[PDB]
Amino acid sequence: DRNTAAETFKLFNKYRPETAAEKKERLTKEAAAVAEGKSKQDASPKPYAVKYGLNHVV
Amino acid sequence: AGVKAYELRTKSKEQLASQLVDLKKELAELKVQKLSRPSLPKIKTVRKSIACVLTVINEQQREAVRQLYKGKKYQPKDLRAKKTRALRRALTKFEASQVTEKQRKKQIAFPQRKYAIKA
Amino acid sequence: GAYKYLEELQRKKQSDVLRFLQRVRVWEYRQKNVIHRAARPTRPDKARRLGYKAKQGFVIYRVRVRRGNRKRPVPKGATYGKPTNQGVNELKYQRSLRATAEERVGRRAANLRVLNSYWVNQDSTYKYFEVILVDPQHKAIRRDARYNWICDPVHKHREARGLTATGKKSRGINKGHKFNNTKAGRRKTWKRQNTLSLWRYRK
Amino acid sequence: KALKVRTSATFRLPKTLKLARAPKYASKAVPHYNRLDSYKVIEQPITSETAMKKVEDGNILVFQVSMKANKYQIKKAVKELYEVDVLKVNTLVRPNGTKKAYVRLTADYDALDIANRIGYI
Amino acid sequence: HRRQNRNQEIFDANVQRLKEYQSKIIVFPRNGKAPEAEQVLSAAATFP
RNA sequence: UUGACCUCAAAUCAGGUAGGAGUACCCGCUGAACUUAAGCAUAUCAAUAAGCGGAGGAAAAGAAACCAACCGGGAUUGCCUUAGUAACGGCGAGUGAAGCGGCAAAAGCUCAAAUUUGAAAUCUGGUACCUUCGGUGCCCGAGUUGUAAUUUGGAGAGGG
RNA sequence: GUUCUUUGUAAAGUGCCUUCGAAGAGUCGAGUUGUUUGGGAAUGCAGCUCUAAGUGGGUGGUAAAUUCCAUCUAAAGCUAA
Repeated sequence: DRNTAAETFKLFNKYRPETAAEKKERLTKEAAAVAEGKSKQDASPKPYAVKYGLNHVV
Repeated sequence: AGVKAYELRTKSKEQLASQLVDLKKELAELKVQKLSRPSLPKIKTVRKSIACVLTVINEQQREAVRQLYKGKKYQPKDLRAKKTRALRRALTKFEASQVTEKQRKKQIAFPQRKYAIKA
Repeated sequence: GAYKYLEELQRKKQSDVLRFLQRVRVWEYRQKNVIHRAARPTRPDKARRLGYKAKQGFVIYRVRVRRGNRKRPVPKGATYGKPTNQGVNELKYQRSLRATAEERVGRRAANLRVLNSYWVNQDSTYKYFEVILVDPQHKAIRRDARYNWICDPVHKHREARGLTATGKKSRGINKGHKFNNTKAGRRKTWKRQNTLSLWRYRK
Repeated sequence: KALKVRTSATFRLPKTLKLARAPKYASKAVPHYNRLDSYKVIEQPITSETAMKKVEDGNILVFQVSMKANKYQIKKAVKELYEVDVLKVNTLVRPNGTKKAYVRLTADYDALDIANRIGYI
Repeated sequence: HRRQNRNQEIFDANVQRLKEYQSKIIVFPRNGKAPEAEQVLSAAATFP
């Protein structure tokens, strides 16, 4: 239904995979975390975004 | 002896262009008097002078064209070296020498060693 | 692991689910040209295992090959020979329709190289195939040395010389005593075994 | 949910934009020099006995012109070298592999003093 | 990589054929030096 | 009305490629008859010559859905032998191969089918620079209907 | 042989225990027709019809049924002498 589809994608809008804009900006801090804290890829918060790929979702 | 080869190399671009009409006119004069008497071997020695000046213009004019395209790709086709059709096609040395990730890892890890028998 | 499903599902060609698609597909292909651009591989599982990589440079064409036998081009049926080879209408040709599919497609686009082919559909009059081709002059295939061999000049018009999967099968080159007439080339083995080798010193 | 009205019963390609040319390099680098200049058109005047007597009466000059040249390219090359205008040009192909051209200058000049000043008379 | 062994004395001969071989060869280090070793043209000739 | 997806197109759009020639060797397709049978219809000539498509300095084949049954061997190719042999054949004329053995040369391998999913890490193109058969920076695009890494069966993958 | 980087917290190989281990479909194969083969109740190929399987499939070249054994993995691809 129109209502269900709108509600479904509205939840999707709150969970988006990272684009090149944020993908570039993190690696500065991630390298900074590597340079300063030497963190094992745990400085950034856990991802909760939607998934993609037919061979992946299956 | 007509004209020489390297003397007019130092000549400017405009001066060489005016040199043709100087040679070109006197050819029109040598034709006029060649019919008058059945001997004129001097026409050959300077008809090879008009060709020499024409050749020097091109070698100087192509150099300026070539210098314009230095540094950048996609130079004019005739400036590109001829080779043969097959050599111009196929793989460049970078393309042929490229190796995949997995095979390269094997190569450094396990090269072919040298050995012999002494005892 | 979403590729094991398309394989096994496609193996049940006579199933009711497939029977609906094939009748729809055959109509779609018929209304198009004999040879045309296949924008997307209809069988990603088959192409992926045949060497196709869904990346920049690979293109697909769809071809309809006429179905039947090879009637001799002799005029009015006359053969002008012994009463042995007097038959015209009942000769079967020596290469599969798959080989002709590559020939008619690999010749239309000479700038490409034929990699493989597979069966997609068929009907009473035609046999449909989709041919996977590679471009060796594209910089993507020029690099990525996994597929550099297609750029070598020795692979020029592979299907014309029967070097593809169907080519190696149509001429029957395989290991085993079942293949002795054609094991290293039918003509080469004949010439090697039918010849007089005379040494300097006649033993 | 809307369809454009179609006055015609046939379909045609809409006229798209024909993009211009913008090559990354010149076609043949330096352009070729003038293949037929004012001087290669006129190679050598004809000095035969029958041609010579046409100079004095009709004021007509005779040259062994280039084959590729035409009366448009003859009427201009001669007037740039000898600074004389041309009333008309008549041109025939000689049976020996060359081309002949009769150039009749206007009445303001005569060919006698023009033929000898270039050398042939 | 496509043949299997089913005899002990054939396995013993091949195992003995490798132990003796490794003790009669020198492997040139990757670092350097490794002077000339007067190569032998045939390997099977030295081991009949 | 606006903005995306898929398919089909247009240009003297940017960059490329193919046609022909030679064919002596090589890869296939197609393909006779004279002749032999002291006639002639199967047969032989011949899976030849002519005709057609396709490449290289070599081509092809090539790491077994192999040969063997032996105390088994072990990619392919070529020579001697097997062998005028098994077998085929109006069982007539005629045709007629392979294993093993010795030698020459010796070389291996690679994909698909596995979620990297706390990271599309992949690629072309354009632009700018340069220690310019290439590398770096930036930006439109291909791409998850799948691109890199990881394994291809001799194995190998996930954990300790 | 001499030379400047040391590319790297990156990559590769070895023992032990457990759990898995994906491997190619109008294809394999069968009938029939034609051709070829030395291939003989069918050597290979091709056309049409039928058309799968998983401790499965092919082969073990006189057919067939029942029951064992040996052998390798097809229907994808590259490679000099």
